[PDB]
Order: sequence, then structure tokens, then C-alpha cells
Amino acid sequence: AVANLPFAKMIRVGMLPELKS
Amino acid sequence: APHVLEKPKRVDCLRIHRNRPLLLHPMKDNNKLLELSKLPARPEFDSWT
Amino acid sequence: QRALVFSGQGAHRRGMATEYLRIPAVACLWERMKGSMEQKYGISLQDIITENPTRLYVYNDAYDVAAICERSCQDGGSVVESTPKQKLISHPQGVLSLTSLTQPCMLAAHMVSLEYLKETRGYSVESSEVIAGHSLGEFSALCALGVLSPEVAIDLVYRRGALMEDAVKHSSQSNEGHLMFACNPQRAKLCVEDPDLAVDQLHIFVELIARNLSTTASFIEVVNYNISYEQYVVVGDPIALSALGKCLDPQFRATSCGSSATLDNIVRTAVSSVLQDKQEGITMNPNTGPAPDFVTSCARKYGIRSTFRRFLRGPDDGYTPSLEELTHLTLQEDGRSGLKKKSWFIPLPLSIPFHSSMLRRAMDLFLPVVRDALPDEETMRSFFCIPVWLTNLTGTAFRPFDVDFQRDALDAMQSMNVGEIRHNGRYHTNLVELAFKNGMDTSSVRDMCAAVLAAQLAHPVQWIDVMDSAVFQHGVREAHEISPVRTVADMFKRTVFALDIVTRCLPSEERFL
Amino acid sequence: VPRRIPGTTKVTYTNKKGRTFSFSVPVSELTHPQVTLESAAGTWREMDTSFCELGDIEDDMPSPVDECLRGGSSLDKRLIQEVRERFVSFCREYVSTILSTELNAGPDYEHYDRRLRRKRHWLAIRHRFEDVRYVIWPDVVNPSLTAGEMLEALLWLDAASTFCVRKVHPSDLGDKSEFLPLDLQREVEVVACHARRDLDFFDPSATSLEQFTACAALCVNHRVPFSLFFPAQDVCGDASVSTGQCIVANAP
Amino acid sequence: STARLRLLTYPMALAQPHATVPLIQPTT
Amino acid sequence: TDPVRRDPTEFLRVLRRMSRTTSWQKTMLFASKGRMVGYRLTREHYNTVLFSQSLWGRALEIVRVVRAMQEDKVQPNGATYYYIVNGMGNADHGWNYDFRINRRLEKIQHWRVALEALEACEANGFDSTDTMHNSALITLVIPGFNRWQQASLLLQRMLREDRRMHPTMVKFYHDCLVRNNRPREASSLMRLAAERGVHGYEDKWEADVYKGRPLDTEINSVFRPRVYRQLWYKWQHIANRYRPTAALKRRQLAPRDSPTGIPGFYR
RNA sequence: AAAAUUUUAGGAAUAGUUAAUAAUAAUUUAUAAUUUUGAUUAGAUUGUUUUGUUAAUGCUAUUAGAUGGGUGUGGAAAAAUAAAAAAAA
Repeated sequence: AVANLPFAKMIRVGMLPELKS
Repeated sequence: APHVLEKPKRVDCLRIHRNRPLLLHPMKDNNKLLELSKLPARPEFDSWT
Repeated sequence: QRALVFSGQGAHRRGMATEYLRIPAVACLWERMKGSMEQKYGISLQDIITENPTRLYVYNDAYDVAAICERSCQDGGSVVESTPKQKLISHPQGVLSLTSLTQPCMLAAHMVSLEYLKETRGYSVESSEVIAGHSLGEFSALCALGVLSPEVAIDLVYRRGALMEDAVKHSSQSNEGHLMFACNPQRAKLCVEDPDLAVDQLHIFVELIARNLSTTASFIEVVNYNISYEQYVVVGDPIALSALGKCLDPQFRATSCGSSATLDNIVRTAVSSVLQDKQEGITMNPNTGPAPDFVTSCARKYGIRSTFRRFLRGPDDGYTPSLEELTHLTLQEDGRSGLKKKSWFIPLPLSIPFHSSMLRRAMDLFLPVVRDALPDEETMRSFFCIPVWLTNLTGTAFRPFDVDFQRDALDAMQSMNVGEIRHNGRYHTNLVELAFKNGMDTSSVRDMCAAVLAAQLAHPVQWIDVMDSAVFQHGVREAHEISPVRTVADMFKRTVFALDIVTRCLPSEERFL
Repeated sequence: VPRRIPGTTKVTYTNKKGRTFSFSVPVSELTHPQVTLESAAGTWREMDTSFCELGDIEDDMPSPVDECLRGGSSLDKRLIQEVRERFVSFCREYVSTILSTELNAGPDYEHYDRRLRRKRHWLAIRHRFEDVRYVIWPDVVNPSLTAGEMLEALLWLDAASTFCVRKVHPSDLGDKSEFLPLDLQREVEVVACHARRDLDFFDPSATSLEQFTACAALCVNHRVPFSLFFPAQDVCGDASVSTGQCIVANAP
Repeated sequence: STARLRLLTYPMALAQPHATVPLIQPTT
Repeated sequence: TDPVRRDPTEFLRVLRRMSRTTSWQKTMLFASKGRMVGYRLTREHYNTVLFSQSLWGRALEIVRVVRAMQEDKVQPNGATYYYIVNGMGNADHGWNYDFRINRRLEKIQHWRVALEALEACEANGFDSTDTMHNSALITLVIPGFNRWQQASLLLQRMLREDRRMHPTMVKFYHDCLVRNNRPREASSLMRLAAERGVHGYEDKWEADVYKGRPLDTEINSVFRPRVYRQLWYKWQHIANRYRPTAALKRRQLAPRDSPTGIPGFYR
């Protein structure tokens, strides 16, 4: 359940890549 | 020539398992251990003089 | 032809002259100084020198204007001889760090070292063509030349130290408010191509900081000019000295903003950043020791093994510091503070504005003491009739009747410090100037010397000009000095003139000479 | 407005026993763009690491030839001479069992000195030869390099080609042909032309006799006629001459 | 060496030096 | 992997702990694997890795991580330059049994890396301490290779910058000079050391014999960083801090049939 | 120059490396060598005539001394305070 904290969302958006066309 | 000094007894026997006296022989000059020991522990903060 | 130089105030250590008391000639003079001090104010100079405590007990009401007016010059005293010491002076560090205690002890150390040299080597001060010193070095040099007896010299340095402490007490900010830092533009990389332009730019920086912070109680100003291009010591409040440190930082000069614009907006952005940091809660004294040794024996949470054993800091006992201890190199929560030593902004242990506008009242109160302390004009003219004495003011030889010297001394007296800012609230008087005019009226050289020995308490010392006058016009090729720690020899050797000069320390390097 | 370094979060946790743990963790620095600090000395400058020799086989061994041929003026005579002498020294310092575990990689970090050093040296020699041969030995159309130094460089190159690594490991990522001796026919022809251009090339001295023997060996190995090492006037009037006949006729 | 250094590495939304917070800027 | 260990703040804290209390291999491997799989490495992570790399005094790992930082396009601070120059200075070197400890230093050319690191640290606007310069000079002069001209230039720079001289670099430079047969430079170094007051060379002062002329396996020693024998140093001073020349040995701190605590006494 | 006996509660890799050649090879040739029949590092302990206990196949002890070279003296390095060794009448 630790994975449902907003810190996990911050980590996810940090790990999000850049999709360039 | 100040050679009148008697032979030092700085090495001291310490008792060990079967009361065999262990003697701390002084380190020979030709090693890097004393050279490393004489330097300051923290070069940044300890005085170099 | 060699020169004699006395040390500055900073080079004070515990146990300086202890090893030099074996000579009976030194011992007799030391006993005379001890007896004079006990008769006058009853403080233990020998105790202070031998060990440096955090608190000392001194005679009752010793620190007061009543004492400074009653004692005058070599008071007979003996009224307070066995009276108990019911008042104390304390210090978080050693009690020797107090100015009113280090000045008499340091002058006594100078005198005993001079006697030791004169006895062991047959040393002759008259051999040196020019003799000079710092703020207290001048009093020591006068005593060495024989104008002032050692007892009166000790009394005078104690008096001026007490007056400096009085000025600090009168200042609303506590002792922690005053801070002293030496600035190095050459390493700070302020147009390294032209060091003279670097120095001028640093002066412009301190002027702009003072002008911008004139609206508040903060103030900074230069105190002494030691090195031509590598050292300039200033004092001031932490709020403005942090801005000065921000200005004297290539990383802040470039990364923060500008890096190509004028230097006037640098002061504004530095003070804005300093205000932001002080709002953010950055400590004002980050350079206060890395950490002490940690030893515990609770064993409730550390365990039995870790008890009574020093906690090793790092895999090699901190031989290579980690990121936490390198804040000065990589800007961190404490490194980003302006008051962090970075090899050009060097803090000094002294926390007193030695030469600043705060001590003009101290000069006014101190002038009569020197006036009564100076000896007879017959002896003074015996000294000055045609080793020349070099003055901190104007950085030139002390010629009593030199037409240019009178103008230069008046210019120095009327010349405000570079960082000094004055207004209606600030307290200043023309008493020193009128006393110097009374002396210039050629009534006596006693008044002139007593005004020139009291005008340097607040006025900055031009040590760079002192060195230039000693070397160029006086033709001094060897410039050795008598100091406990040999700090002024570095100042002599670092400057580039090319001519070559060799520096030695009489007590420390007696074997070399 | 000015860039501010991100702060480090200070967290104090009091243990149940009573041991306080203080942490300074840059959670903000873990995210967000990395703040770039422009250097005081104009643009940001960083150290290059294109000269250090490492155990990786994805690149070639960094030699002084690499930094000499990084885009300089190839027409400079002293630059050509320095490149030639560095290549000569490289060849001079230049002049192995199948291990299963090293098949899908290079030789281990500890055994770099015993297994990979020679392979790297040979690969570097071949890769530098493929770029230097047309500079040390100019094509036949005064010269930038003298005949003696060209001959010495060719002899060192031949020694390297003959002492090239013969055992081909399965870990060798390059083509197997790179482990074979070089073909220096054009280089030998150029050396012969430069030697016949100037007279008195061969002398009855011991060193010159050794040079003549080396030239004969080069011609025999690389299928280059030995007549090109002598003026055509000495060979004119004959339909064809062989290397052995040339040696037996011009042997001092 | 560049292939090994870029092995299993991809550009991030915020790791780019020219990135800004927030990523999309119109016009405890 | 569970989210608790997937959180990059846990990655940073465990990497820092690993650097504080492990060897260089642990930190290097963990950081490389983390960079390979997720775990965006920042300047803080790189500095923490360089801390352990400099502590163990290794050059190949330092150049590898510097290349990795260049690839990742991370702008470093002065701590990175300090760490890399200190690692170069602490790189191991020793002539034991006619066999050098490190044969890779000649190929690595750590002296040039140290010099360029010092130059970049000075140029970019970061503070330059005495330790970085002393480490650079140590890299320049060692029993391995002879680089005395550049060391002399660096020493002149230190002299005009009024920087402190370390006894280790003084000894290395003196040995390099006497090995390259430059007694004039050796005498100049001795005069400088005697004037400064270095512990090793406080007493050693000699007169100038070149007064009328102007300017123009071998060594058998082993040098390793402090961390290799820090445990030996600590236990030696804990046991006998009143007899420094005692040669701390077995049975002085552990009885028979019991471990002595330190694995690998005297290497 | 050999051969045999060789310790650890929870056990995995080791290395200027094997053989042939030679008064070779920092750069020869080869499908190399060590190890789960327990190797290599690490910890412990000065190795195969010594005790203690018992009726006894057992169990439990023992000592002092061989810790790299680097003008290599000497027959032999064991060569940097340490006797119960009479050493050219």
C-alpha cells in the first residue's frame, strides 16, 4: 500500500519519458 | 660522545594465555607504517605544522 | 642595513614567552613588569601567559574611567595592595583572547624576547635603521627605542584595550555582531589581469555596500592594508559581510546573474540574496568547527560494543571529507552563506572593529593618557634631533618638522575609511586634529607624538605604504621581525617589489642568524 | 529571481529507545530539472577523457597518433615527421589460450595485462596504419619524408605485421582478416621509388648492407620487384630481371 | 563507449537541461 | 521490486550508507546497475559515488564515472573535481618483488586528468584548496614515471599563490629530482621546506652551493590510500597510544582461539 | 626433489597463471592448470615420539624455534640485547 502514496505519483511523473515526434 | 646511556627497557612484557610474557618489539624504521602514523589524521582541518 | 618589525594583534598564543625566562636578564625585566602590573591593577600576566583560562578574577572597579583618570602616568598607587578580587572577566574561549589582556601580555612577550636576543646574541636595536609595528607594535617599538618605559607601556596598552572593550560595550550589537574578514581579490578573480584594478574594484564594492546599507545599522569598512594585491582586512556586521562575501565569489558573480554587466547591480543582487537567505534561516556562523569527537556509554540504544569507543567518522577517519564537510566547495545549506571561508574570504578570530569609526570616542578618551604618559621633551628631542621610527599612519617616516609630513598626517586624520559612512547621528570630534595643530605650532614634540600615538586607534593602518617606505626610500635589504608566531614575515615575503628581501624571526629563527 | 539551489529536507526521527536520527535528503533534487551553473570563465568547460586506455574493446587504444590526426594540417613537414616517429615508436614497442568464460566479453579486469594488451596493440597498429600509410608513404605521382626514415618505418610496420596475433579467439568481435599479416606492396613500391630518386642509397657499410638485406626481404615478401630500388639505367637494355639476379648483381 | 553508456537509458521528462516546471506551460 | 525499495530516495540513502561503510566495488556496482535500470542518477548520486572512488584511490573507475557523467549531461560542482584529483593522488603504486602494484597507471595517464581537473575547478569558479594541488603534484611525481618540469611549474604556481606544501608531495618531488639528477632543484625544494616548517623537513636546511651559475625498478616502496590500513591505525592507537613504536600484534587485543576482529592484518 | 596425515555449523569459484621448448619468449607454440573427492581468499592455531582421565577401541593437552629481496660475505644467512656454550699458552 506504500505504492499508493502521492510520493509514488511524483516518482512516476519524474520517471515519465519524453515522447518526441 | 653521549653513549653513556644504558640499554632501554621501553619494551614491556604483557601476560598472555599461559602466562608467556609477550614483548612489544619496536617497529623497524624501514616501513611505511610510522610514516603514515606521523602524518595528521585529517589534513583539511588538522594543522600541518 | 636591516629593519626591525613588531607583530600584529592576531598572533597571540598561550605559553609564548615561558621558555625564554631561563635568562636572568629576561627574568628581572619580567619580574619588574609583573610587579608593576600587580601594583597598578593586580592582574596575573604570568598566569594568563602560562595557562589560558575561560575566566579570571581582577581587582574591584579596575575597568572604569575613574581608574583611567586617576592612574595617569605611572601612578604611585599602593592604596589597593591586598584588596580581594571580587569582580571577574569571562570569555567563551580563553581569557587571553580579550584585547585588554592580550595587549599587555603580547607587549611583555615582545619585551622579554627582545631582552633574550640582547642577552644571548648581544643584539642591538640601533643596528636596524628603521623600526615599525602594528597598532600595538608601535607602542612596543617606542618602548624598545626607549621613549616609553616598559611599565608605562604595559599600562598604556591595558588602557587602550579597556577603552576598546568599553567601545564594544557601548555598541548596541553584542560581541558576536562584530566580524573581521580578510579579502583576497587576486584569488577572488576580479579581473586578475590588472591587480590594481582588482583592488580598486574591491574598494568600489565596499563603498557600494556601505551606501546601500546606510539606511540600517549595518556598516562595514577596511581596517588595514597588508598585502598590495592579496590581503585587505575589513570589519563589519554579519548582514553586510555576507553580502560582501557573496560579491567576492565568482560562482555568485556568474551563476546568480550578470557575468557580463556592471558591478553596481552585483551589490543589489547580493544583498537581496542575503535577505532571502536570512529569511530562509541560514545560520550566520556556519564556519564554527566541523564536529567534535562523539563518545557515548549509554548502551541503551548504541549497544554494548559502541560504548567507550570514539565513533569513527568515515572509512579513513575523515581523511577524505564527505559531501557534508565540503560545503565551502560545493554550495550547500551552510556553504551558500556569505560568511564561509573560501580561501579568499578568511575569517579572523578577533571579533572587535579595531580600526573603525566606532573608536573615535576611544581616541578622544585615550589622547590625554598618552599626553601624560609621554616622557620629557628633552629625551624626545634626544631621540629626534636631525633608528628612524615608521608610523602606521601615512606609511612614511616620522619626521617631526617635515612640511609634507604635517600635511600627510592631517590628510590621514581627516580621511574617512573606504567603507566608513557618517551622518548626523554618528559621533565625531575635531579634538585630535586641534591637538595635532597645537603640536604643529612647535610648542613641543610631546604633543605631536601623543596625538600620533592616539590617532591610529580608529584610523586605518597603511601597512602596504609602511613596507614601501621601509624598502624603497630607506634602502632596507633585510627585513627581519620579532614575533612569537612569525605572521608578519609572510606579509613581507609575499609582496613583489625586482628587488629581493630576506625575512627572519629573531626568537624562532635565532639559529639562522 | 536568481536561481536558488534546491534545499535538503531535514528529518529528525526519535527512536523508541531514544536514539535520534537526523537525515538531510534532497527529495526536491531527486526530481525537477537539474540546475545548470554557468561557469565564470565564459562557457562551461569540462575535461576530456579520450586519451585514457581502458579495458573496453568497443573502442581503439588511444595513442598519440589519434591526437596528432584529429584534424590538423597534414601538409606540415615537422608534423608529418613527428607522426612518423610516433608511429615508429608505437611499432617498436609492439615488436594466449582460449578461455570459455571470456567468450561473451573481453578478458577480465585482472587479466588485462596478460591477454588483452597484445590484441589491443595489434588492433591499434592496424587502425593507425590504415590512416597513416598514405601520409608516411605518399603515392607516386621534394618529399616530406626522407628515404631512410621511410625505410625504417616500413621495416617496423613489416615487423609488426609478421608478429601480429595469430590465435583468433571467439571473443574477437572484428573480422578474422584483421589478424592476418598486412599487404604493403604499394608502400614498398613508394619506398623503392624514393630510394631510386636519390643516388648513393646503398653503401658497403654494415648498416647499409643490413638495410639492403631488409629491402630484399621486403621485395620478396610483398611481390615488389627489386629493380625499382635501383635506377632504370642499370636495368635498361634487359627485357626482364628477377629479384635474385638483381641481388647477385648489386650485392656489395 | 557511447553505446554502453546509453545502454538501457532513455530521456526523462524532467532530466533535460532545457526543461521547466511545470512541463507544459500554455502561452509535509 | 516492491515500491519501498523502488523509491529513489531509498536508493540515495542506501547508496550513501554503502559509500560510508563498504568498499568501492559495492558502490560502483550498485550505482551502475541502478543507472541501468531506472533510478535517475543526479549530481548528488555522482558525488556520493566519487566519494568512495576517491576514498579507495582508483583511477579507472573515476574515469569511467566521469565519462558516464559526461554522457548523462550533468553539470558537476567543485566536490567532483576535488574527489577526482584526490583519487588520482591516492592511486596505489608500489615496487614489490620487481613487480609494480599497478601497471594500468601508465596507460591511464592520471597526471593529465589531475591537471585538467585542477584547471577546470579553478576556471569554473570553485575554490582551490591546498590538498588538490598537493595531490596533483603527487600524481606528477611518483616512482613510476618522471614528470618534473610540470611539477616545477605547479610548485612555482603554489609559491606565487602562497599555498601550503604537504610533506608527502615534498618527499615525492625530492625523490623524483634526485632520481632525475637535478640537485639544484632538490636544494631549492629543501630550502622552501625548511623555510615553511614542514614536520619532515623542519631541521633540514642547507646552504646554497650554486651561487655563481644561473638556471638553464629503482625506488622500492609501496603506497596505498589510508582506508586500506585505517583499521590497523585505529586499533594500534587504541591499544598503545603511549608507545607508538610498539608493533601491535596478535594476542594483544584478542585471546587465543578467538578472532582478532580485523580481517587481513598487514594486507 | 618427494609420498601420506591438514582445522571452521549453515560451502564457490581461484590465478604474472599449466605443459612443451631454452641456459628463448614483458611479444613463442597448445583444445592449458587449480576446485564440490570441498579449491582459492578469510578466521583459528608454530605440523607426525611428550599430557589428563578410564578397565578400555576414546575423549582432552603439549613446545621452542626457517616471515621477501636489494655488491649476495661465507662451507652454510640462521647475521643486530637477552650464558649456564671455556672460545688458537
